[PDB]
Amino acid sequence: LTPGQRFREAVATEHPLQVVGTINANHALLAKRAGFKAIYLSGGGVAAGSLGLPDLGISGLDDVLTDVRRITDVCDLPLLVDVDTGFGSSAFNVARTVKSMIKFGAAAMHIEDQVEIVSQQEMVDRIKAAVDARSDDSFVIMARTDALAVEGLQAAIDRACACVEAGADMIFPEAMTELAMYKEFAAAVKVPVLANITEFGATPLFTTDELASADVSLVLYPLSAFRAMNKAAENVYTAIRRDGTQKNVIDTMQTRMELYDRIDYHSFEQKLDALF
Amino acid sequence: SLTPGQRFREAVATEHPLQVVGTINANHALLAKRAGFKAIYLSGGGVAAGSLGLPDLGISGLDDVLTDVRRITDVCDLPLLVDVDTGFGSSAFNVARTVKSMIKFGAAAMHIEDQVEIVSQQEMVDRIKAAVDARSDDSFVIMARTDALAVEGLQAAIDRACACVEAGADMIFPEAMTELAMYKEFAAAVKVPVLANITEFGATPLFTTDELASADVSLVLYPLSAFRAMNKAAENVYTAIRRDGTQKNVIDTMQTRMELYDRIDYHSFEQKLDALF
Amino acid sequence: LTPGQRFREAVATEHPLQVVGTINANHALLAKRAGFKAIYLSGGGVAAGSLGLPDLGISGLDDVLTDVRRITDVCDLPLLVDVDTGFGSSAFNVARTVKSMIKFGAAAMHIEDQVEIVSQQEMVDRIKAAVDARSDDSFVIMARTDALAVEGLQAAIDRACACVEAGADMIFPEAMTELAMYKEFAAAVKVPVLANITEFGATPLFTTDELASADVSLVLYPLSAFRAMNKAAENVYTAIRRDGTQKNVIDTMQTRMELYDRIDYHSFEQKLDALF
Amino acid sequence: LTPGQRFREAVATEHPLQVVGTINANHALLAKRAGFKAIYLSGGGVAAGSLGLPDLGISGLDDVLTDVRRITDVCDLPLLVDVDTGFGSSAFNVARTVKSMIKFGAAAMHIEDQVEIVSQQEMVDRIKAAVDARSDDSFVIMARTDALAVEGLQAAIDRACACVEAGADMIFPEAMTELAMYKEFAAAVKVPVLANITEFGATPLFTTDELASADVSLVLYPLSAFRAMNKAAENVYTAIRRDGTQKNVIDTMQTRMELYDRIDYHSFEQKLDALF
Ligand SMILES: [Mg+2]
Ligand SMILES: [Mg+2]
Ligand SMILES: [Mg+2]
Ligand SMILES: [Mg+2]
Repeated sequence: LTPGQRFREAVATEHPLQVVGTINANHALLAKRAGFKAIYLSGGGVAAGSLGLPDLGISGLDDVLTDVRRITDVCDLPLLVDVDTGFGSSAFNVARTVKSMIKFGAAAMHIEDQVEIVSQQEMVDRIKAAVDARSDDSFVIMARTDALAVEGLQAAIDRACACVEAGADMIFPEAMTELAMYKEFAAAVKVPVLANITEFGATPLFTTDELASADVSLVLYPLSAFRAMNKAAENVYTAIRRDGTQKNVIDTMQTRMELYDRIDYHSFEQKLDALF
Repeated sequence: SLTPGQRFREAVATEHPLQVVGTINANHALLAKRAGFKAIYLSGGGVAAGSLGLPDLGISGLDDVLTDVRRITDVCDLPLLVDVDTGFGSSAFNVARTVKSMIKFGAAAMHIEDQVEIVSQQEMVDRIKAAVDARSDDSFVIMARTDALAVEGLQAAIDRACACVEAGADMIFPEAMTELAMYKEFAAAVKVPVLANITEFGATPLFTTDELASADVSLVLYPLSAFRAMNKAAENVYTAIRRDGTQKNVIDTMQTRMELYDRIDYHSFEQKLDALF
Repeated sequence: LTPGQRFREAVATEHPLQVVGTINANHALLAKRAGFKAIYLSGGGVAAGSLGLPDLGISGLDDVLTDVRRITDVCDLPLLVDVDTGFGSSAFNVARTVKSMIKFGAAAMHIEDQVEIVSQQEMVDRIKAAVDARSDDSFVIMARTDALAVEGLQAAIDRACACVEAGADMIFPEAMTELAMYKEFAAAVKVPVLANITEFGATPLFTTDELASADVSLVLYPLSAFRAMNKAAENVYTAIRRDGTQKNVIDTMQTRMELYDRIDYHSFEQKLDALF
Repeated sequence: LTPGQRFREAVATEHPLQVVGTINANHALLAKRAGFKAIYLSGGGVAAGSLGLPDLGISGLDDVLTDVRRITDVCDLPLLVDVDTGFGSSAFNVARTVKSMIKFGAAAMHIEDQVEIVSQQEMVDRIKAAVDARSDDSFVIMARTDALAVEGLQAAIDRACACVEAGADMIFPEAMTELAMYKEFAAAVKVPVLANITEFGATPLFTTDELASADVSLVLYPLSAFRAMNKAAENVYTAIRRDGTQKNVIDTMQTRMELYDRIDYHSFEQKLDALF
């Protein structure tokens, strides 16, 4: 099965499909162990986590591809990738982004209508460029739109429907904060709709049962694990500096035995003995 | 201003012992700097297990490590000590490429070890000579890591360590040293700064900076401590989301958006544009 | 079709199949236009051409994979890649080499018995490692042996046969100076044999006709294009420094117009009209 | 000496300083052997040589940095690098480009006012962002303008003068074709002026004496060696396909002995015997 096929199979069998952000290869394997069928490479995560930069379009295609290759070399879960507006203003840049994502093992990408937004025609054209570039048609192109906050609900639908006619497989509407609005949007666009349930934003923490009731097909948790990981790391750094030892934070740590199980350390001995 | 190696030497000169914390990525390098550490570390076990999701069995290569060196040192000015395993290839040419690359990508220090079981004292000394000869900035620190204590005993470790120092090694990292009296004897004999590796769940006890200072240890390394806690916290988030169909029961464990914006200096970007424009 | 299927297809339908060294993406397009069915990434070429270094094992997996991705992103000819001894002494290292070459678009690789050579079992163990790692069985694993130089022709046949047993798809014996030796080697091993025909070596400059009558399946020209490129470049630099102008060497230059045709500049314009 | 100090020194001791295109690390060493004091990484050559792509802004920062690192790892001549418009539209992208070029060991970069061209103030903003990001003031920021061809000679001089006020160290006027105009321009802008003497374009093949008389401080041969290298390689591919052997083109090849001398093969044994 190709990555795109695994992504489409996951959307078809989980309602809605939980897609969890994985900041690195290690966390991709934790997400797999936890039972998730699909994982996410957050652009904000590549910026804030891998580069220690804010999410202001400083991160480019090479930075993201490094994290895509690391993740997909060890974890076979389908990876949805944030590619912002396509890493360059030209149809040729969007095309290079698509071909690179497919070669480095991504399952899907979302591309957004950020330049305020571009015209329905100009968003339609980024999608057409992406669909044309695609060498494996199972690879999923998800249109991300911030049209609800700028033009109103019907404009959001119109634009999403134009992206679908352009060959977008799924829709990611931004800044949508009522279940009743998701249900109307989902009926009007037809294709799978993703609900972005991040923390500390305008959206309520909608449950999978609530989103299922509103006919939402995907639920994304873009940075959740990253946020808990940073609080836990800061706690260790504070304690080592304050106490001159890690004695008082040992109880917060993954054990060496747990780490050896999560990266399948003993499968490597078991491979040596099978071959030789 | 100072070179990375100069900052590493100044840190060792002004902190007794110098706490050096593992930073799995650029974000955690900034957290360590905020916590007040003067030096940071790029664990090769952490590049393998964290960046690659692989065991620490020499699968990870120079290019995996250099990616993480460049990410960290592009945004964090703290001196970065880098695990380079045995130099990423058996040849003096391979050791030289590693050294010139670490320096070009902005590393302050590397440790290179005598693992294969250890190689002969002569082969370890040759590794150190190749590293020293390749060094283009003399301030860059070459730290010799030896497992000679476990394989051949204390006196053999001392002799191997002194031969590495005669070969130009700036600092020594003895592995498997489990008693304070052994640190004190070793430090008195080798003369150059000694690093104590205080990792968790191993045979080494969790010695405090006070204890290590009394044993005349110059550096204490906490190589995967933050990473270990990061992984348990991420696993607890994944488990809760899967079970509950929401992250409701793990919101309390999370760094806030406002906290994150503060730790990556989000508002310095607005203020840079104000200054230019 | 997969790159490996395309490479086996080429061996099967050209006798012997000519495989030319392509030092960069530009020269891979020139080789495709010149009508070749297969191309080659020389490890000596990555070293001397991409890194400006001697072929002394300084170049490693990431140097080669950069050149693989550059070539395979724009040229669809099956690419045979020189991977030395596997870029690390462990079966884990050989596994990561195989999996990365498949991922980054390579069609085949050769792996050799250099340490003087390793024992037959130690060479069998590399091949079993590579074969076990192969995600796509169409991907070609070519065993390269220097056993004829060290242990005589009967050893060379024996080692080759033991590599074929281990799942090596094709054999690359090193430096045969007589067609009779090649004819015997081909008949003993059964699987396709590769004749390395480099310049300024001990080997004669055998023709496709000669090697076809010795039952040789591939013929490699590893650095031919590169050696002519370097003399031409050196001639340009010498003239510019001597003359204070390039006037007297413009006659040896590919024109702008030819370059534009060789990198299909105008097809990028014909994509802008067909898409928008 | 830092790389930027080496470029600055070369400009003050050669009138005009010849700067030649080097497509790869091998050709940077050929340039050094030729006695050039400075070398150039063409953006068009990264695209056409390294990627086999047209020069339409498909190439990005990571493609360029790979070649910068390869060249500056073996060759100590100051490298001038083409960074297009800075690889992203924001001050932060330009700042990342500058810091990367300095870290990977580039001596200088040229950044251009292309979009048609941006406003004088938008170009000044690019230069201020690059100057502000510079950690090593010895690193040379050269402003490239196509103002002459859009707005005329006085416009181009005013723009070049505003870029100098913003900390631009040198100026690269595009599509300038009369020595008289070079001479006027050089007198007006005061800082060193580069003349781009590429083949098969509008500009005459002006000599170093001719450019010196016009008070031009640098002359660039951006792709000269690469054009010769492509024609040479193609001739090898055609001859191998037709003849079924490279025998009839051996005389156009750098010999093995010459290759080993140009990559200093024997300095590696001599390094070994000195060390151990
Ligand atoms: Mg994003
Ligand atoms: Mg280690
Ligand atoms: Mg080779
Ligand atoms: Mg250019």
